[PDB]
Amino acid sequence: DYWKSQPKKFCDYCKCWIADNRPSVEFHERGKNHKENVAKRISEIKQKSLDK
Amino acid sequence: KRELLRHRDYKVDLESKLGKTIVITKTTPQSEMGGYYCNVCDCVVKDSINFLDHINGKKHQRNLGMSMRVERSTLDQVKKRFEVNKKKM
Amino acid sequence: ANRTVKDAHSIHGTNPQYLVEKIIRTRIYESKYWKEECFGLTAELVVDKAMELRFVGGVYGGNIKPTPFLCLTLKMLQIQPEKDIIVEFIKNEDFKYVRMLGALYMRLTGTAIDCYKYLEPLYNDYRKIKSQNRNGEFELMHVDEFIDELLHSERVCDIILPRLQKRYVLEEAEQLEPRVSAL
Amino acid sequence: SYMLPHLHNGWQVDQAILSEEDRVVVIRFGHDWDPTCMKMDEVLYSIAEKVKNFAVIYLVDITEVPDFNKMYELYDPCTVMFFFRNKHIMIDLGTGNNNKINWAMEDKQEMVDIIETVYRGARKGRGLVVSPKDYSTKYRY
Amino acid sequence: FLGMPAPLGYVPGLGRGATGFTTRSDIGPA
Amino acid sequence: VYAPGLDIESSLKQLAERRTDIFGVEETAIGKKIG
Amino acid sequence: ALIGLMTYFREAVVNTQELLDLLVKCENKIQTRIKIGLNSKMPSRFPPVVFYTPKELGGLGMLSMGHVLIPQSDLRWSKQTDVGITHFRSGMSHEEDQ
Amino acid sequence: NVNVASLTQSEIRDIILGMEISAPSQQRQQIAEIEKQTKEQSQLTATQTRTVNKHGDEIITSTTSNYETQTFSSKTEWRVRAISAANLHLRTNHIYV
Amino acid sequence: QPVKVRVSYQKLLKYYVLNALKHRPPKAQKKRYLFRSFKATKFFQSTKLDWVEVGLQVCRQGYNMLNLLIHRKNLNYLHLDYNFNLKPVKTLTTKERKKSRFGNAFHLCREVLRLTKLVVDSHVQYRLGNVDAFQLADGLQYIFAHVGQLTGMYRYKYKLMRQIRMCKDLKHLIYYRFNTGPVGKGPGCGFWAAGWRVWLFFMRGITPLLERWLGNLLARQFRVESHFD
Amino acid sequence: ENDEEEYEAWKVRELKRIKRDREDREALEKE
Amino acid sequence: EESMKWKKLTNAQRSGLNQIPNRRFTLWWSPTINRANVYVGFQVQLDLTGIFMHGKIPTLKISLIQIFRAHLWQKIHESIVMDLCQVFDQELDALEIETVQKETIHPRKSYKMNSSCADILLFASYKWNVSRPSLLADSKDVMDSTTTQKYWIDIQLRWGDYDSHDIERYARAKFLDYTTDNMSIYPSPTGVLIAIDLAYNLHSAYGNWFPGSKPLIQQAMAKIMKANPALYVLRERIRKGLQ
RNA sequence: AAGGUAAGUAU
RNA sequence: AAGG
Ligand SMILES: O=P(O)(O)O[C@H]1[C@@H](OP(=O)(O)O)[C@@H](OP(=O)(O)O)[C@@H](OP(=O)(O)O)[C@@H](OP(=O)(O)O)[C@H]1OP(=O)(O)O
Repeated sequence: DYWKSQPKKFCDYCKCWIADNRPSVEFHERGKNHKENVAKRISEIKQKSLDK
Repeated sequence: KRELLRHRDYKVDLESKLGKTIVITKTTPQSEMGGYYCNVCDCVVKDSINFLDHINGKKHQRNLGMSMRVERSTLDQVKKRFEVNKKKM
Repeated sequence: ANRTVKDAHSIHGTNPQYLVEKIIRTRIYESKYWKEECFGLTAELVVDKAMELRFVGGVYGGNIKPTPFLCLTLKMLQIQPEKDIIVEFIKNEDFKYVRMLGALYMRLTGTAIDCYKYLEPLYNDYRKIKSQNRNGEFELMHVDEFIDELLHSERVCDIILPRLQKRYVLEEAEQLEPRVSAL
Repeated sequence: SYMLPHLHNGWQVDQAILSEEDRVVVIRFGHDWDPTCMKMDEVLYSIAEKVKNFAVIYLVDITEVPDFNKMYELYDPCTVMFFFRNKHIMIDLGTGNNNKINWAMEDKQEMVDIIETVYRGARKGRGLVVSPKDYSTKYRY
Repeated sequence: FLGMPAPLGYVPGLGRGATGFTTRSDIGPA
Repeated sequence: VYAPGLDIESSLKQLAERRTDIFGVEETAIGKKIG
Repeated sequence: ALIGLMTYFREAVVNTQELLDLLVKCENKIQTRIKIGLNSKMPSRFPPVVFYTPKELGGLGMLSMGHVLIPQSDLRWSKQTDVGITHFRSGMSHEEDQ
Repeated sequence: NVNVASLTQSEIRDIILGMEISAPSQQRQQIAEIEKQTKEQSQLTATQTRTVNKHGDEIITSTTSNYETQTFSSKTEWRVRAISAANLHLRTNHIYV
Repeated sequence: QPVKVRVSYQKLLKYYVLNALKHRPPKAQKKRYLFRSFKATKFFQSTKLDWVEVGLQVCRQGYNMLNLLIHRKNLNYLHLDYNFNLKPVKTLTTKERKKSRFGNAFHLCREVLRLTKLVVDSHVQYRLGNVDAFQLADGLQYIFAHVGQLTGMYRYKYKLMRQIRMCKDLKHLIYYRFNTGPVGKGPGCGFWAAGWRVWLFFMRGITPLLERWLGNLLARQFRVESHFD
Repeated sequence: ENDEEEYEAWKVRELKRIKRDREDREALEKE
Repeated sequence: EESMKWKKLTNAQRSGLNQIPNRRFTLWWSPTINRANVYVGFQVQLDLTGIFMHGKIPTLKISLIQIFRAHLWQKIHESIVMDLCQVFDQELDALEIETVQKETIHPRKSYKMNSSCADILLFASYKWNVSRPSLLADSKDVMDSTTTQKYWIDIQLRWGDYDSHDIERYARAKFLDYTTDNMSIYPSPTGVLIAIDLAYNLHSAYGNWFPGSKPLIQQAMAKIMKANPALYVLRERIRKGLQ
């Protein structure tokens, strides 16, 4: 009767929590939103570096 | 420049790949993944009903340079359609 | 699409498609036949699909599944055909199902005058047809029986037909000639 | 009721929700003059120091700040909502509304336990936590 | 920050990506 | 954790404005501020 | 509490009609407490077997000072044998509710 | 049929003592697979089947979850019969003429 | 006479006595007329119509108002039929059936409109020639004597058990004063005045509550001994 | 064969339609 | 539960830990509380499971989630189907089966109680003689109704409550509903539907039968129920939850 | 009429 | 991915 919580992964780019297994992680990463967030993060990193 | 809606002259092979198994890897793009895919709208749909909804959607017709408006038919062409259909059989 | 065409006018003070119950309309809109062969249909395309009809009926099965006849009826309600188009559907002689579809549309949207002017002359047809029951079973009836149900039964093919002024009431005011049967 | 910090516009509420990354943002939506809100605010004031390690409490006037009335259905005399890392953490209180505490509590330990449960569940990455106590009844005998 | 005024043209709903909820239909201005 | 002193005073002033069953001379409803 | 009361007033309860109504009311109150602890909505009918079964068999070991009927629909059970499945009932010959 | 080099210190102690590291049975091996979540389950295979939705509409769906995907290698399947017919000359040497 | 009609007599007398005791003289007021002020504004016009036509118009307008209320949060999975029965178009999910929740006021208004639809439909059936005048009267009497069966008003306001019980008592009184002598049991009693009065007196008191609820919902905007410390 | 059976069925349907018309007229005649 | 009784815990932690006795009590009597006769209302089907909740019984729902973790329902259905596949493979010549095919199905096929498809497809070398539909226990088969060359087998799992745990009635209703509706599609009209009551360990089968199918499948299903691995996992999980 | 919403990520 |  002991409750074992399934591991959860937090996607920093999308700021969302997903299940920590290969299927869910790969489905999230393959999605359009994750790719858009990754590209936006890269652009923001470049902009911050240039501003600094 | 949105052309009026037209009927699909071709049937959709919803049941073409029944029973088949498709192997998908990380490298495989959306083109060859399992389910239904439309290049016109570049999307993947894993249902027959949802694929029918998609190909009947506004965005899919818009990507075809088309509009959801259906032209109002005329009497002469309806009568000619009757005549040609009667002649065919 | 799914909505009524812009140029269409209201029928019986409501939307033309609203003559069918919202339950049945929702079931038809979600049917495979409607999404596949009824995405875009003009009068020509409706004529093309009408001849492929093999039976007349409403919905069947435990879950509400519409027949192609009901889907075509709802499509013609959606995209309004002119009255002469309905008459040409009725005037058809080779195909019984196209004439029945036209008669059903005339009963649904036509005036009480039209329901007797254009559908009563169809009593001369006695061609055998197949009708699908609500249990999915098929039964044989005739064209005249379907016309009689259209003119006298409140619900035909799982559709509550609009009210008709009774034939004797129409005859008394003498705006419609009394029906003279062939026999 | 008056010793707690107040937020005077919707932008302040958004910033307060956004600012705290490691603490639960407990925000009470209502009016300082409403007796139910007075009870709830007294309860929150009694626990404000205790839960300051993992919770921060703010009060918002829904007439001065009406920017969340339609959004959060703030049409009750008192309402307490929980946010953690810019996410509204729902709680299964057993009242049928899992989004807020729309009544006034009387036990400090009750509210502290609810705050702790929300904090733990939100840290684990959950959008809904189950309250340690059910509120389908008032336990009045 | 407390005391600071709201910037002009700021919507307190979508400014932080907040999502609302509906418990019932008899509550709320349509 | 608690509000500053001037903020406490302002909050109490708002409460007194909106609570005429406790403060003021004339007594309006519990939530009203006109009187 | 109930046996402390009853073993004390063993002979005096029966003539005390106000106590009989109080015992039933309190028993129903605690049964309602258990029921609402189980689910929020009240059951239309809740079997006494879950309450009055001895704790050894998994029940609550409840003691009763009231008139509680057990529906005959709650006295039937079935077990699967090799030849088939056989149905059994308790209190046969169509007796009244136990 | 194991190498002594790969045995760990705890395994060596168990061997020296009477502790028995018994191989799990075929039933026990199946139980462990069912009891535990699939190891690093990879949905590398998509299967399309004819199903119905929650509203009773026949639908063709492509699914990748690795459930109801076990293959039954029957004695009639040609893959098994191919290796069965391999080395068939064994039955040829011994005959009942 | 049977026990039920005697209890009917006693309950009617109880209602009469309670009304007599609880009577208070009307409070003095300035004469303000709602319909006269309707005429003052430009939004209302006056005409003369047959009562059946106005009944159909009011039924349609109430149906439209309820449909506007139902599809307020774009809840497209709830369908209101023309007999004022709220039914789902599909098999609703749990969240769907939770968000499709209406208060007791909405359902009370729906059942009130359902009663009006029943009355207007009976009158229309009389006007269409489908039913006789005696049949129309008997149907109207059955409507008011069986509001608890035809409509579910008591579910959303249990105080209507008073009106329902009063209607049952009046039905017993009129039937046992009516089905006497050569006249036996069965349909055809008519004499629907009593239940009609009862339900109109219910409406004169239920009107302000529904007015307030509808006004709040349709608008653009939606002691010492306890907290003395 | 098939044509004769179809003609018989059509005649039966016509007789039924005549009977239905007579019944419809008699409905107003009696009332 | 014993170890945490003597550890430093907050009030919320201890309050959460006092519910395990209540969870054990609720799941012990679950076939009685979780009834449509007891809790009149709509049913909600538990996700990943064939269990219907007749009311929000979170004390029972939480403990039912543990028992059917790691897709236990799907694994049980798959194991039973596979075992029947081996059973029919071992009897190819005696039963005149030309091939035994395990049909490809939806991953959630065991979950869908609205309709179902065939699980195992049997092909005959020559046309079989098919009996009228009858229960698994029944032995009076005329065995002369019709003939067929394709035979299908349907495996149904259910979690019966106290009132509804007649597995024979369930099998009869499921066979007469799925084979006569417009939702369930089957390769051939003739086939058998096998229903398993996981909450009561009752098994039955209703449908047509070809010569030798019923006598084999009787002890086949008996042995499957006695010694299934996934069924054993379910039994052990229930025992551990019940202590 | 309720106290019977899993929280999601994808399309 | 589709609906107003
Ligand atoms: O309210 P009750 O006195 O029980 O009336 C019911 C019944 O009513 P229901 O349809 O609600 O069951 C009929 O009354 P009406 O519906 O006709 O008003 C019937 O009346 P008749 O047979 O006289 O037409 C008869 O009432 P009565 O006692 O006057 O015969 C009968 O009563 P019982 O149920 O007591 O037989």
